[PDB]
Amino acid sequence: QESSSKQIRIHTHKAAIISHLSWVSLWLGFHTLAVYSHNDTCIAFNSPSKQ
Amino acid sequence: ALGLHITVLILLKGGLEARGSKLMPDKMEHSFGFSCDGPGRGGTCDISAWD
Amino acid sequence: AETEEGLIIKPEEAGKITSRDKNNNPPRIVVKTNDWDIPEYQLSTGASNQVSYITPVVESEDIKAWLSLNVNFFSIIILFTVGGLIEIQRFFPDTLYW
Amino acid sequence: KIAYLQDIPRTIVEKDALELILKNTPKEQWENPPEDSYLYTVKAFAEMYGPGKATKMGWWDYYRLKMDMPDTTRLSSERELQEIEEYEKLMMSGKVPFAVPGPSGYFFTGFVTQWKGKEPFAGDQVITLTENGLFAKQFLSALAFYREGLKPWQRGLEIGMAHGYFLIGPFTSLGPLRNTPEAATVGLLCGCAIVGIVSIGGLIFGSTIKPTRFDKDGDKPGAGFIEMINWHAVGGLGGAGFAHALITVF
Amino acid sequence: IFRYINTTLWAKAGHFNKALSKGAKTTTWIWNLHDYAHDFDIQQRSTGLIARKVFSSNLAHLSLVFFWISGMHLHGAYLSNYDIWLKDPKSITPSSHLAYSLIGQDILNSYTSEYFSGITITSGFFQLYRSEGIITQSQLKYACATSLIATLICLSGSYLHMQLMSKFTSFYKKFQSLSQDHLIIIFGSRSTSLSAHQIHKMLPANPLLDSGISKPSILQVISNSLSYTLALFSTNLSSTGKLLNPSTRSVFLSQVAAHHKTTGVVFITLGLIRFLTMYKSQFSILTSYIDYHIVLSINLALIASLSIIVADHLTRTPIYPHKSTSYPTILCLSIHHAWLSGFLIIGSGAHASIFNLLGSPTSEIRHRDPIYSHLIWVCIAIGLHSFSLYCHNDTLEALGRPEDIFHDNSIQLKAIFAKQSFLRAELQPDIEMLDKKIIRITQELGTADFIVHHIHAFTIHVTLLILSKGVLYARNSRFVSDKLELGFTYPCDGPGRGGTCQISPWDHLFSAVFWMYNCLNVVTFHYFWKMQSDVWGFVSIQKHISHYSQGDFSVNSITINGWLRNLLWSEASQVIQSYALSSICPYGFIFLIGHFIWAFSLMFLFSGRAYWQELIESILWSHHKLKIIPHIQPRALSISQGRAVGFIHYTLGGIGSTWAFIISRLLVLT
Amino acid sequence: HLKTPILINLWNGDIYTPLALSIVQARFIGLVHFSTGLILTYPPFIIGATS
Amino acid sequence: SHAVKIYDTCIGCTLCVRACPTDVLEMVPASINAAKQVASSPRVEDCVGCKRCETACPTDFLSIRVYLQDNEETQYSLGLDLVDWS
Amino acid sequence: YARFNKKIKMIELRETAYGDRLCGKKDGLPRTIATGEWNVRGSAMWPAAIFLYIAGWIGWAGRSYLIRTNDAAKEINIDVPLAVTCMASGFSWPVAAWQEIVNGEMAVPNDQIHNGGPWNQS
Ligand code: CLA
Ligand code: CLA
Ligand SMILES: CC1=C(/C=C/C(C)=C/C=C/C(C)=C/C=C/C=C(C)/C=C/C=C(C)/C=C/C2=C(C)CCCC2(C)C)C(C)(C)CCC1
Ligand code: SF4
Repeated sequence: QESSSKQIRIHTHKAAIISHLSWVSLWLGFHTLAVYSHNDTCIAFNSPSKQ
Repeated sequence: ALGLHITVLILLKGGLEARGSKLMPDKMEHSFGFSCDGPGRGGTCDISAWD
Repeated sequence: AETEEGLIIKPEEAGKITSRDKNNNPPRIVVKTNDWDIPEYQLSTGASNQVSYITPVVESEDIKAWLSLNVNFFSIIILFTVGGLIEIQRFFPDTLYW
Repeated sequence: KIAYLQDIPRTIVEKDALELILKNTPKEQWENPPEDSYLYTVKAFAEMYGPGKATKMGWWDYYRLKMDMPDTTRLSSERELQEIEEYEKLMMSGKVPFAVPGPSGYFFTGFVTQWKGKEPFAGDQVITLTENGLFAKQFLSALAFYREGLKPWQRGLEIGMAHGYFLIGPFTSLGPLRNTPEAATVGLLCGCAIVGIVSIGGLIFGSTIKPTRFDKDGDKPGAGFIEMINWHAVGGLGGAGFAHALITVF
Repeated sequence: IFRYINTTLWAKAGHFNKALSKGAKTTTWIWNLHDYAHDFDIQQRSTGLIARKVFSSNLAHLSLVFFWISGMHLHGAYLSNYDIWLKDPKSITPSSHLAYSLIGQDILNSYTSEYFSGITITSGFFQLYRSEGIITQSQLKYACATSLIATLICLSGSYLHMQLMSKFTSFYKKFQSLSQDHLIIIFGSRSTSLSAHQIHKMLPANPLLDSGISKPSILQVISNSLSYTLALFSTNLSSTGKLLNPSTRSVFLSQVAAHHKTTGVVFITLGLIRFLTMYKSQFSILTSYIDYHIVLSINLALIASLSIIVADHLTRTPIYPHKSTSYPTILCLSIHHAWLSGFLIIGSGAHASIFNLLGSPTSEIRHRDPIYSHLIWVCIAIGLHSFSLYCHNDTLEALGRPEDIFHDNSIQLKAIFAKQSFLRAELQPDIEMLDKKIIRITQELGTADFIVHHIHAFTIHVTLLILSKGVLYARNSRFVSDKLELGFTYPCDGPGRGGTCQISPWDHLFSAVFWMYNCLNVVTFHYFWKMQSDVWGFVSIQKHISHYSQGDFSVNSITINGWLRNLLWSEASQVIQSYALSSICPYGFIFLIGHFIWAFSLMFLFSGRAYWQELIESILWSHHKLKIIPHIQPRALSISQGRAVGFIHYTLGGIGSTWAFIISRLLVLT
Repeated sequence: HLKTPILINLWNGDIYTPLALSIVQARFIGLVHFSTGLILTYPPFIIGATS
Repeated sequence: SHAVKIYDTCIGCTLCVRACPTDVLEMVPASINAAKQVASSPRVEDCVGCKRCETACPTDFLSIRVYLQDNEETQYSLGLDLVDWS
Repeated sequence: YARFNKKIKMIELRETAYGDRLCGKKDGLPRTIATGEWNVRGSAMWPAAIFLYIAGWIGWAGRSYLIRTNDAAKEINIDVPLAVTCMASGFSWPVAAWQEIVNGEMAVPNDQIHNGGPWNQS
């Protein structure tokens, strides 16, 4: 429990770090792939202006 | 940014759980790189920090 | 229940019991098989007009219980959501209002 | 005798079919047929239908019974049972009815090759025709590596002559200079190079593993193998040169 | 009897397996429930229930196939341009498949006829209908009705047999009865029935269409009543297959009807012969192979082999009218059956392994080391030989030494047995053509064909090595001596003995699926390039031929760079430049999606489940922080499931990539 | 190899026993191949496209 | 050879002993649990490393722990069959 | 022909509807505004607000159902009346969630959930 070392303080809440990193990774992947897929689908359908 | 976030996620998770995770709460007794922890306890392929 | 009048008899008295029925159907031999899906197979002793339904036994309660299974619930909701998206796309195409 | 096998009506199962069942079924299972065995159904019905019991059945029940009994053709006859009882005896006795693979299958050659070797638990002593037949044994024993009475240099010389004579061909033909006016001295040089490389490998083997099966008594360990390898190099040179001489002259 | 058919188990998921009775404590329970769904052997109750389940499930699947046939028939009757295709098949692409005008999906329908826009189907159902004398919409209506009736009948039979069959049921074990009745009544007595159907409905009809009367006086002539035409009206002597029908570019249907009649006669005579024929040698096979999994494996291997024979025989033995010119249809009919052959062969290997683990094996497993060792050596020999001739040609062409490569204009490896295999076909010394399109010309086999055939042999042998190694080393091995107790499918035996990952027969199938996929991707590419380069294409009135690939195969397929450039790059221009092009937009999109799925599989293929379990625990921390506790505890996929998901996504993505690549190009070119 | 006529009388495998690569070694070798392929496939494309 | 260690949390299941395929483990009397017995690993030189003992151990975290040592492998720890190292 | 006429009308309607939307001086493809403008054509503020509301609604309904069914049996066999009750009740999530945040009913102290693997002891 001695929260003195920096690695100690990082390890105390390591689950929070990893969970938030997973959240931001999921957000970026979802919203980049989905917008790219929107553009791909709407430009395959002869609609460049629907991107 | 997605790629950087995920690379940092994998590396940071490996660093933080190199000394022990919920699945294998003795990981600092073993080497930095080791095969696995056996098929039991759910299966433990790619469990080391080297993995 | 469904065999309230069958004069059901055991293998040990295959040729001993003869009292037929409230109908004239001869007594039926009940064989206790170990299968859970067919716990008892009934065998006849002669010609008979026995009412053996081929329809299953379902009820509203356990049909609703099956529809309350997480697969059916989360498939009905997602099917309705996808259908609503498709209907919105048909009715308001190209998001002109945006 | 067994109760339910007596006075069984022919309508339940025929006499010949019942005898065939009893023959196919092992004797110990007659009293209490197991389950899912035609004899089990015969017992479960002959104890319900018979002379002193229910003498009639519904048409559908009898129809289903007739499709649970054997149809007199799905049962092995006496000769087939003998075939199995003897094939299994052969297999368990360590002898294999010899068979040879063919076009997706194998033809039985009608031969009993004794399979288990002198050490029955040894995996590599299972004797086969291609390694333990008389011709195979005498051919392997008469090879230069194994021939009795050969000095190590003689084995090396013979093996080297074979290798050097053969190795010229792949280079002098279909080689980089296969169409040049010489086209064979290049092959000779390449074959001699291959012989030298494999001889160097053999020297590495003899200086690292050091086989001692060719050393005479009271000698430096591996000396016989080293002599064999050196004379293999000499024989490879000689065979390569002889093949080249034959190609050029003829 | 049927009073026990109750819905009380519908809500109770996982009832069939006693390992799932503890309840859904973790998410692994869901995947196990889905995995054991059709594993009737390990499910609860006696062996009679296993037979009932197997037979009734077979009937249910048969009903499903009948429903699919009915759907195809209704699409052809009410959602197709089959009318104009009947009137002019050489100018109209088959299409029984439309797309709704939503999200601009209208761009997928393309011009197939002046009155029809839709997706060009390549199933070949229109050619089948024409060969089946189907002309009016009413005929397709009644075909769909009969298929729906068959669906209902088979569904009801599957429902009934779960209670008609009982503990005493034994009709499935009567293998003599099954073989005899199947053989005679189906292969013999139904083949002659189809011969009757053809003689009485095709020859009265298909010659009428070929005679130019697409009118057929409507029903005055088409509706039978044509007993003045004779059965062998236009056989034109010759030999079946030597002379094709000049109008439809196919074998005359009279010859097909005679073939079916004679094959039915042959099957009936074989059924009669089986009363006394050669036996007492396959008898050990007879007694030792009476089990569900062994007969399933045997049937899967047989059906897959028949599928590959169908794939090779549907393309250059033209049976269907107006089908040889329909190049996308020919390509699809070959390649789909090729893929099914590969998949069902792999399934046969898997069920051979399952039979070995459940039943008791045969004599061949005792010298398994020589078998699976000479197989190893032959695989290494033909891999280091077939492929490397490509590597040698590639290296020496890059070095600028074309005279040292393996080509026809260089060191040439003649296909001696194939060049001396003029036995097949044995056609006259020319080609056949219908309308600007080549029907069939003999594939002149050279060096490239030799090398690619050896590549095929090598890939087949390696896939067989994986399958036979899994089968023979299922019970035990020098590595692990109690593999039998470990079951059929297991991740490993542990990191001990150096590492025991993927020793189970299931993992051997897992690798064999990859190797079969790699095996017949080369088959697909060889066919797709060879046909375009050397068979298919336009014509010139001066007897000169202009193929689609302009003869690239014999000059480029000798090097791997040739395959990369002239097949995967130049012939991918149609699919890659397919955006906003009406017919081929979905093919470009599906090409992209197949790439995505194939790359997505690698996440499951390369990673282990422990990392994902730890990540899931890290996320579950945040979930527990906000009082969001999933009581079905989140667990990562099991090792075997991870491998299965990876393999499925890998094969699906790659198959989709090829599928789009070939179909879009053939639709554009045609 | 221990069954081939000449090999068995020279090499019994007791010295440098051939074994399959261990799990960590296998993962590392696959990683090396993947990294080499992915990295070294690019410079040819760069040179072909720019030059 | 690997390293198989038994910790005090053992409750005398005997499941680890039964799961071992090379008779590495054994039951010894003790007084630290209601079963009056704990596991022992007197013959870890025969431990292949399959970790079945760890699969069979029901304590919260395994009372028996197998530590893999790959730079330590002997012929017994590798399960060599075709080749003898003695 | 009629369906293509309808498609042409849709295309012309799209042309006239995107006229007020901003597009680059070199591409011609209309842009989406992500500056929080709230008052431009194609702004991302309105879709963001709508999605955030409905996503919080979904998450709140799921969390409410999980809290009110503290059992694994209720997750495989959904209590449909309670499930739809929570689904309808989720509309007030932006207020109820905040009232739980400030009143100590959403979060849980770290000393009540499994922190993670041990990193030390000796
Ligand atoms: C006649 C064909 C046939 C039959 C009757 C069976 C029957 C059986 N197989 Mg089997 N198998 C077959 C063909 C067949 N197989 C083939 C061709 C292969 C090679 C791939 C296999 C490989 C195989 C393996 C490896 C295993 C079985 C197993 C089993 C048993 C349980 C299956 C189960 O519960 O799965 C439940 C059903 C599923 C999980 C289906 C899920 C869907 C699949 C996995 C993905 C398909 C994706 C789809 C095609 C694409 C989606 C479209 C996309 C656009 C979205 C059962 C006896 C298992 C067993 O334990 O046997 C005793 C087992 O381990 N089989
Ligand atoms: C009750 C449902 C619920 C709720 C409230 C949350 C809430 C949360 N999740 Mg989450 N999650 C859920 C279900 C849920 N999850 C499921 C089913 C999965 C499996 C796919 C995940 C997988 C998941 C991952 C991998 C991650 C989160 C993360 C998070 C946190 C950040 C928000 C986020 O990333 O959302 C985005 C949520 C997703 C991408 C998952 C999909 C959402 C599912 C489909 C909603 C299901 C709701 C359910 C059906 C409601 C039914 C109600 C009815 C029965 C009455 C947040 C605490 C992240 C985190 O820890 O950062 C702090 C993170 O990295 N979740
Ligand atoms: C194909 C065939 C086969 C095989 C065969 C073979 C294997 C062969 C081989 C062959 C060979 C492989 C031969 C060789 C020979 C050699 C020789 C003949 C040599 C000689 C040499 C010499 C003579 C030398 C001399 C010398 C020396 C020694 C040194 C010095 C110098 C000189 C030169 C003097 C079989 C049967 C399987 C079957 C079919 C047929
Ligand atoms: S399994 Fe674990 S708890 Fe049980 S006796 Fe063995 S070491 Fe002790």
